[PDB]
Amino acid sequence: QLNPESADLRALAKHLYDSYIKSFPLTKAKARAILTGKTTDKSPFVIYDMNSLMMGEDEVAIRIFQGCQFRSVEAVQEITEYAKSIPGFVNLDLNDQVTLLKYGVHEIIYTMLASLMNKDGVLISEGQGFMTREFLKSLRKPFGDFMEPKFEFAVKFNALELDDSDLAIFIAVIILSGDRPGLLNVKPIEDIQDNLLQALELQLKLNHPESSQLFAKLLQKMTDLRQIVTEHVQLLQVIKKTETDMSLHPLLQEIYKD
Ligand SMILES: O=C(O)Cc1cc(I)c(Oc2cc(I)c(O)c(I)c2)c(I)c1
Repeated sequence: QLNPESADLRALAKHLYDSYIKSFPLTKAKARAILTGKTTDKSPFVIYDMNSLMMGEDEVAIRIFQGCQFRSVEAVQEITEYAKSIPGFVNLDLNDQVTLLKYGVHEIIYTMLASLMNKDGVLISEGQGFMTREFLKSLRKPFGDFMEPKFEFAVKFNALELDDSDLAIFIAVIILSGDRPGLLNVKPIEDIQDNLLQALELQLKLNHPESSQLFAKLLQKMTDLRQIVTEHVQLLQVIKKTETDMSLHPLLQEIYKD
């Protein structure tokens, strides 16, 4: 029924979507256009081997990773902006906020990375490039296996055929996780998330007539994520210990260590 309570939920869906569009330049809608040749906007350069990598650019493995950590950080900005737009979020203790975002960003990042991914590879540099999945593998060990798990996550996640409107609400649901280590006011965070979770369930029901237990099937991805993120850190521990010669951006090093 279209009661006042649902109306308010739909308002919450719309606010969140509008904020997401303002904070997130490359939306999934834009990405998929590019990826399907539907766009008439400039086609991206395709890094599929060493040659095309060098021509696109106008050690390798290390360069790519150091470029990704620069995006890894611009992303964390984007995210932070959006998180602040979530109703209730700023009216939380500033030390709960920093916590939710410390433990949350990476989940969001890999959620949204999936928007830029197909079977073949990933869009990069805000739509201007595309790096092939097989190429990111062919990177020398241990750098050959840091994305593979994200591509594995992405192909399953993308099967759900979530749109930007869905992902808006879902990303909020994650950020307001009521079980991050070192949370003072847990009751408020859970109270907002309850509200978001109602919003998301209703959004999904409306937007996905074909597919039941999607809401279910989505929340299960929250788990796949936390796993991916763990395994990513464990690799970063190995890399940091293998290649104690390169430099790891200090802001990531604050997040990763806890
Ligand atoms: O966690 C990790 O494995 C590291 C990582 C993080 C991001 I974020 C990536 O995705 C992008 C998206 C855009 I847009 C870019 O411009 C670039 I460079 C990388 C990739 I690949 C790898």
